[PDB]
Amino acid sequence: TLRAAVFDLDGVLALPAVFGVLGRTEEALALPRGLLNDAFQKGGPEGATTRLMKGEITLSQWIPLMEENCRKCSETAKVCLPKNFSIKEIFDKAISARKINRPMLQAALMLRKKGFTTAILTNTWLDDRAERDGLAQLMCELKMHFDFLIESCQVGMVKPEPQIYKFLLDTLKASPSEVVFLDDIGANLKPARDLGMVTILVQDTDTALKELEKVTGIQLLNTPAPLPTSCNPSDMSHGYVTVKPRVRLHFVELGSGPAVCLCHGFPESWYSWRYQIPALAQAGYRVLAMDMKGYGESSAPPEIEEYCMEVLCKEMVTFLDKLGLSQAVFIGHDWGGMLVWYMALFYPERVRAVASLNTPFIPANPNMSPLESIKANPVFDYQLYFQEPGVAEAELEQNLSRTFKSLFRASDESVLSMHKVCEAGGLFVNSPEEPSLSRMVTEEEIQFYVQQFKKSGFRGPLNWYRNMERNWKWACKSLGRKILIPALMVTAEKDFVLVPQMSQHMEDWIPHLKRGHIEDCGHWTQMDKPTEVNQILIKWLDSDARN
Amino acid sequence: TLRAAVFDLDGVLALPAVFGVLGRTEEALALPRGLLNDAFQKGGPEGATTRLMKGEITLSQWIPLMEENCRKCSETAKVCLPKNFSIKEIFDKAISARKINRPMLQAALMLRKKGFTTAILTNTWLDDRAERDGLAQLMCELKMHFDFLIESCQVGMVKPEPQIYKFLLDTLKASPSEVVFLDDIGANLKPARDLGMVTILVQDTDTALKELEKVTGIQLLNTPAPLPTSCNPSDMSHGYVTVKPRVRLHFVELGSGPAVCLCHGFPESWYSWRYQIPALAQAGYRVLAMDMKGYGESSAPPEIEEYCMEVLCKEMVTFLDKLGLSQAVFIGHDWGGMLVWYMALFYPERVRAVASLNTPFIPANPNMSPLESIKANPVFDYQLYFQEPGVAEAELEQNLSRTFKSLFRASDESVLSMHKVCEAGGLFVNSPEEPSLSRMVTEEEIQFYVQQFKKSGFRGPLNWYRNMERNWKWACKSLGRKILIPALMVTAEKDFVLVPQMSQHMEDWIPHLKRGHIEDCGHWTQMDKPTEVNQILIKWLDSDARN
Ligand SMILES: O=C(O)CCCNC(=O)NC1CCCCC1
Ligand SMILES: O=C(O)CCCNC(=O)NC1CCCCC1
Ligand SMILES: [Mg+2]
Ligand SMILES: [Mg+2]
Repeated sequence: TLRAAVFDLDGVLALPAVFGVLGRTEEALALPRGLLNDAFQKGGPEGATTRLMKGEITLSQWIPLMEENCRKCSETAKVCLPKNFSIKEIFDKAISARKINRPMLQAALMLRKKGFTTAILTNTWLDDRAERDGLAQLMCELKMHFDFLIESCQVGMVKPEPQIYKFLLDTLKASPSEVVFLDDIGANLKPARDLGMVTILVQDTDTALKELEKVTGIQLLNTPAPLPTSCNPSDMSHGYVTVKPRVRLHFVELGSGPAVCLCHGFPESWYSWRYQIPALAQAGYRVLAMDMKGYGESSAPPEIEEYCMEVLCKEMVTFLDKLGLSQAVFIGHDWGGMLVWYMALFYPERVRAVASLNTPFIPANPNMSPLESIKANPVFDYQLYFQEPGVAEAELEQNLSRTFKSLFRASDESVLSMHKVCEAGGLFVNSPEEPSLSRMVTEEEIQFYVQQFKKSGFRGPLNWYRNMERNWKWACKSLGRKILIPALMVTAEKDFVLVPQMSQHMEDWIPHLKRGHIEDCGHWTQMDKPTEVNQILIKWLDSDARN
Repeated sequence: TLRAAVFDLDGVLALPAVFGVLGRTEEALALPRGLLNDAFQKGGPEGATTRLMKGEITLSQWIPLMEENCRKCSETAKVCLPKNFSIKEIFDKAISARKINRPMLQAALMLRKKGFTTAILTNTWLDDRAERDGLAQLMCELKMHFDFLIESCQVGMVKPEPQIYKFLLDTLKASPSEVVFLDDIGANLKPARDLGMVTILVQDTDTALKELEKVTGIQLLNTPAPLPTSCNPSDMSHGYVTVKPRVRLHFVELGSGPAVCLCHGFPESWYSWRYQIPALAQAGYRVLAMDMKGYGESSAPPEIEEYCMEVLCKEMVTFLDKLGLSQAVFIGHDWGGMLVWYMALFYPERVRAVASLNTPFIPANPNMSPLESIKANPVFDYQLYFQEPGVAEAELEQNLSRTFKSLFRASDESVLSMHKVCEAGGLFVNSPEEPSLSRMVTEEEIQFYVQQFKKSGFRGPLNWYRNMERNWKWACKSLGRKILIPALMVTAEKDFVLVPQMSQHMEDWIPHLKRGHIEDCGHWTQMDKPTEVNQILIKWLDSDARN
């Protein structure tokens, strides 16, 4: 029966309720009970606060008016107000103190994930305070999680006025019968209840969620920790920068703050950071998730040398140049990780900080040739299979869906053996024709990769493996250097190709290297342990890259 | 004969020369003359500094080595070094003290503008200091103005080694004969002189430029103040955000720092800010130059209501939402200016600061209808001509080149009479079929507008004028508000349509409104007085929008 849930902001999606700062201030100030509240509702429908809530005047215009009210209220009450009594001071602190009620938001998200039309109905104001950004960021984060956001000051109506509930119903495209409305102010529930829609008087969150869980018949409480926010491609800002006549790089951008450049591995895409893009943006950074040369909407020239590390890094430098960025924090995974270590070794000036997931920084061996070194590692056999131009391309391109379903698997869902590849004569030789769906990815996400790779195939992507000799000679130019800028290395316990122990010596080249380690995490780190990754990166960014 | 000019960095394009900080430190510290310098060149080709300059070790690795050298040099000299002697301290201050020698850069720019192949040849290091960003930003600004940047630490070679000069010649694709090289270190000039290329020992800039002017036969000194940097479309990062199913907004982005959203007028484009995009980016901001709905690469739906101010503003809010931006400074011109005032009146929370060029904020008249108000102003007659769907479209689209050449004109190049439009039955009725080229724009720039408008024509752009009634009713909702966030209003003396006096009352709605006024400046403000505009905006941004 129910199809939509509407949540109030103050006291429901955000706490502590700003409206509740009036009472707390009275006790603290030994003022008569309810004094500040009376001054707040002085005049009712025709009072300053209602005009404020309807958008007739701004918050800064309202402040002086609320002040006179407090005086007039203390006058009939025969009481004085402290000398440093400041309404601006009072609300500034209350507003900034108000945080998102995560469990309430989580419940909204769940209901929405299960087909519910969600909305926010709140009496609010046009905030033009010097500190408005705080409220802006909070609304910015909530907004994306709901189908609709109905703000009183925006629609000229305010609860309890029944007209706004009709507006709600019309916006929702649902009859009262199929709508549950949560509010902490009983008065606001009556109008909704009269229309016949379900209502929940929200005092304490748990109780409120128990009623909500009961009435909707969906688990909302004591539910498992959910996956972080994953962005939708069509809702992202897409950027394109031509770094060379035939080479254009594509990236998705979100957030403000220090620039953080994400560099995916093989055979992935910017979408491989879908879980950290919103998280890092949310943490105060300007995220630039790349489509590395050879992938997605980025150019994919056929020439092998177009993908040697030196060229790839120059291009990323040019990328910063064209965007007018003197630096960016570089965070890479797999092949992208190799690239950031080198960005730091050859262009320290442009790297604010560097971080790699799984991919350890290993210096070139002045003596042993790349081919030799690689043959000395059974698990790296597959890299030899990628050498001959065209072969690997045919196998990986034959059935894209199969390709990504076979590759993108958790540590214990494996179906491939990177060690017996050349021997087997292929990468999927003894792999299912129709692999099951990895717990890490949905059928939709798999198809996103599928469509991205239909554009350029695996030639460009595979070419990254075809410059061993060139990359070796280039890297040798840096054997005398050291990475002295902030650096983070995150190892993945169950990554059987890029094993943790491979990074054990890194300290010799990065003295102040900081670390991170994720257990029971395979090679596809971002997808596997998104929550751990975000927490590790954000912690690191806030302490070493933000300064 | 000459075809290329190569400039050294330290002492030529940047001053004061960092290399010259060694001597100044010796005097200040009463140390033996040349002591610090000796420690700097200790070992010659095999010394620490040469390895540093060749990219073998990083600057931070070099510091400790330079320290030991200073000790060893003071030992043979039988002298001690102050207790708080710090090489890091010394170079940090020197490096950050080093600024771009504007007159030298200006000369390079001129030569390049006249067909010269320009380049930078400098012995430098991989800077991994905690303060590297300073040098990064300086190189970031210089880089774009030259065809090539040859850094010693990047090519493993260093002056005076003749091999690097051959590398230079090869990179330049020019024989010695047609190359002039400027350096402040005589030793570095000999190798070049031996190959036969012209050389200039640069002590003082003026003298150096006199020699350069003489040898190239081009005015480089005492030359007029040049136009600020104007960006090239193909070198910009292009962003696209879908704000609604059928509406995608395009923008050009440059720089880092607070977000600054530029909103052009009618009938323009993001390219109308070509002169301020680099300037504002350079001043420490992240510039987002929009293609306003209905223009360039932004969507242009046919429906008239798709362009009423309320919808246009909601879309810009969504634009910020999708980009993960809680706020942006909004700077608009002409119709874009009208839009920012309203962004500030209805979404103060999202506007960090607001600024308008030419377009004054005028509140709706509760009594007089829009049509009536507009008819009461002879100069606004043209707005009536734009009402009938299709008419204005035909005239403006008939000959695009003519359209923009006729419109984009300085205060004293006018050929149109906005006042007798309806009477004349057209906008170009008594205008040249082949207007001359305005001093404000080149034939190329005119063609850029031409190609942009070939995509959607003037329907969408003209639709901005077709929502008077709707915009009026919407604006009436704000008659009780005031703009209390930082606001800037820049009037243009010779703008005969958006006249300065039209903004005289603005203070009544924006008490703390700051102002700016550009003399002998027409309607096309950005194009007309780019230098004045940049200076006025940057000054305002740094004091009111940066905080
Ligand atoms: O998940 C899998 O089974 C294989 C993934 C393929 N990854 C790489 O080839 N990484 C290289 C990055 C650069 C250093 C060498 C390994
Ligand atoms: O340069 C010229 O001759 C005409 C330029 C056309 N500009 C406008 O129509 N501006 C409107 C902005 C919104 C307020 C009314 C004027
Ligand atoms: Mg409430
Ligand atoms: Mg020099």
